[PDB]
Amino acid sequence: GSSGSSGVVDPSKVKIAGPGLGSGVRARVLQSFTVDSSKAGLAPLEVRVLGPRGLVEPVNVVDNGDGTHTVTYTPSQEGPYMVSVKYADEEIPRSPFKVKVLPTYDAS
Repeated sequence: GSSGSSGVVDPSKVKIAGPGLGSGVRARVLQSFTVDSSKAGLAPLEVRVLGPRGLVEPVNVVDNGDGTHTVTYTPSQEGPYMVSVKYADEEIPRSPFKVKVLPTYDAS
């Protein structure tokens, strides 16, 4: 049951689950995931994508309305990318995120 009166922000309660963060990512492909911060509080969510060499790519942020956030992006190229995420000026315990992008073409 719901009991207690507190309004603190817990950046350690926010998580993310989606294909965009998985290992099955391909370059020049639509990558998106879900950011659950309902247990974190009412704090904002920040995101950042850093290329393998040190490139800077933009990110999308959309509020679901229930208790999550959708972030769409597209890795111009492949390689060891890095998707950092913050919450209320506090780098979540799950960030940064090591996402190794793969070449649209699979060398079988």
